[PDB]
Amino acid sequence: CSLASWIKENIKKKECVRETPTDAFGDISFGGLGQKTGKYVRVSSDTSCENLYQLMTEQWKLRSPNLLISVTGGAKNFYIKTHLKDKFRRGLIKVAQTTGAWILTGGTHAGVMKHVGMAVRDYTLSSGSMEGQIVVIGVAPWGVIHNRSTLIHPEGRFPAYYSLDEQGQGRLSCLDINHTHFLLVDDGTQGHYGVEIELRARLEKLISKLSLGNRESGVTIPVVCVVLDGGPGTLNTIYNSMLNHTPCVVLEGSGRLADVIAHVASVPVSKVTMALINRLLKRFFMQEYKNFTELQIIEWTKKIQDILRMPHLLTVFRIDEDKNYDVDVAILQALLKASRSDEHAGRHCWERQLELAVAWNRVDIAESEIFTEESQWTSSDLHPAMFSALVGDKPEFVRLLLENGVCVREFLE
Amino acid sequence: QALLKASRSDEHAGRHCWERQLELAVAWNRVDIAESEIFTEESQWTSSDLHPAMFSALVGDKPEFVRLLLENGVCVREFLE
Amino acid sequence: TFQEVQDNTDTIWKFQRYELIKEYHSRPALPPPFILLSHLILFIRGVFLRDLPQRHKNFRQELEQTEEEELLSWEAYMKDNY
Ligand SMILES: Nc1ncnc2c1ncn2[C@@H]1O[C@H](COP(=O)(O)OP(=O)(O)OC[C@H]2O[C@@H](O)[C@H](O)[C@@H]2O)[C@@H](O)[C@H]1O
Repeated sequence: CSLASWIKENIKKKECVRETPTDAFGDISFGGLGQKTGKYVRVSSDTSCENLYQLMTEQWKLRSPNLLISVTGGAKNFYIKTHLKDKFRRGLIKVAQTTGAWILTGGTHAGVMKHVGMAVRDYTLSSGSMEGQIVVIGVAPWGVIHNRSTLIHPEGRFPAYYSLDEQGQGRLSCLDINHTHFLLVDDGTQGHYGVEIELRARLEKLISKLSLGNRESGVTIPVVCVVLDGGPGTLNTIYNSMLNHTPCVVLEGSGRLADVIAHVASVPVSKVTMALINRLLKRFFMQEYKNFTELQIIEWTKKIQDILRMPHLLTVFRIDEDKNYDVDVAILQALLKASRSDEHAGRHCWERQLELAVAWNRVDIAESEIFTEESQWTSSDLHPAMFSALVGDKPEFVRLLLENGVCVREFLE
Repeated sequence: QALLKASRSDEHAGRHCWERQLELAVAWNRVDIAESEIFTEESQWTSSDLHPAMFSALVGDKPEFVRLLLENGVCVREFLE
Repeated sequence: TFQEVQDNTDTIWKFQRYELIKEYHSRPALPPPFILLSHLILFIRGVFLRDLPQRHKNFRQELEQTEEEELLSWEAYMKDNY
């Protein structure tokens, strides 16, 4: 109840449009009596970065991050075969556990958010939840989430109970189960979808610069958007993330909108026309193609060229265990392709990607992409990655760092 | 092959191209053709459709069709329900 | 046969231990001179109010239902990892 002094004195809400101080914040607990409660605060779509920053790291007692990953996908129209779904959750667990990551999504119990939360619950049972709780932060619209009657209160409700309905879901959506934090957003309307996008992108940029002034050098923590497949909203959040230079969108090679960009990303920018995208929309969205306006098609057919304009933020991957290719490979490649073409001359392209390539067992990519023959090295630079490779039993990185310029006489000096 | 090439270019939109060719591809042991030609990546499936071919592949000792139909969308919870 | 029996295994003694464990587990503490003293108490207890409600409590256990699911999920994860 010490946060309640700040949370009714800084953060406002929206009504009627005019703004007022907010309410209806606390800790929600789900159906299981002992399943660990979350923390919910409504913030109505327009707030200061400083107040949200103070909420983010001080009044929720939440430590600094190491790797932010964001998952966008279809809700209420999401279909994937069982084989690809199983390979994706098995890769996403290993991505989410080897690093002290944060994972972010639009948490509502519909589709890809369900497939993320079930992998997170499978791992937190598989881990036993000893220490270092995984943060799965969610951002959902306030208006379209339903049955908030037991949740709206002007004084706080700390053992707040909530039940999954899953029946009255026609124009409203049910809230998810396996998250831990919740930032609900409100535009003053009670029916419209898609409000969350702007604060989602601004929150990504806000999280990205948190690790500054903490250590010796000013290197920002990396962020990655992983898109699986989704309709009109997913293309919007991809474009709104790629407006910010730092996020890097990584696309699955199997889906419906992901197959659209996987087919557009071969031809040059001049080749694509409004007839080609209309042909591909008829081809990939077999059902519900009819419900589309021509003006809405004109909007997408500008969005898609603005996505194809910057080629060093767009990467298509394809999961196959035979060719030794997984999700970590795609994240590492799309993270290395961004930094090499940037305003900075050097000294930041490799520093935080080397430890992340050592934490995962991805030696093969590491050697060519970072240990280019036109580079020069010194052992005092490569000492911490040497320690991290030597403790965690990775002999191949020991073999490689040993001959790229780590001297044992300097290391154990 | 000559039976599958005919039906795909026809007056009907769908729902008859695969129904009688799947059981005939399961009765013979021809899995390799079956997967590409019928289990195209642009298709969508439901376990209640694939139940009889699952039974026919499971009785007559063809493990490869069991392996393939299992991961193309036959749920055991729905099959032995 | 003697050479096949003697050269069969080294795990015969380990298997025997388990044969000892059950009978010397269940039996009351006091030796067979005074075993009727234990029979008097255990016979009097048997017909009045039910005694030893868990007949075997270090071998066979009935897990709580909330624990069971979390237990099975862990070993399914370890099976796939194997
Ligand atoms: N955030 C949502 N939660 C639940 N259902 C939704 C959401 N957004 C849309 N829907 C419903 O799903 C239908 C459209 O589904 P898709 O087109 O497959 O999903 P899309 O509209 O692209 O939205 C993707 C969602 O994921 C997040 O990245 C983002 O916040 C976006 O809301 C619509 O009819 C709508 O009612």
